[PDB]
Amino acid sequence: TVVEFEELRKELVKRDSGKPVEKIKEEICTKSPPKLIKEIICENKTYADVNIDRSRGDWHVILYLMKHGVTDPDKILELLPRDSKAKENEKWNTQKYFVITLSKAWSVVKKYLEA
DNA sequence: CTGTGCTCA
Repeated sequence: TVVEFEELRKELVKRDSGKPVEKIKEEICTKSPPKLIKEIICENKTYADVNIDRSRGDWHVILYLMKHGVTDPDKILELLPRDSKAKENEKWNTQKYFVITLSKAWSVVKKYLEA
């Protein structure tokens, strides 16, 4: 388990553009992104304004941000979402969930790059 | 130290 996590850690750092997420957010918001991505990231609203499940709200945007052809764990955390389960800081569950979203999202994105 | 999934069924 932990050995395979370190191998994916080097695969995720390889996919990093080296740029801060605040620039990637503008490169996506200027391209009229999908309705869910546009109203949550490209607008001042949040998951509370669309009443979407917080578990899915994080997962839907993490899939699309990584599908942009670039990935890095720090992008998801520096996006500073207001209702994400990765930032509740109430317990260690936020750290275990943060690895789950990046692990499963990259499995799908890598499958779409390896074709 | 303790869960959390995809678009389109």
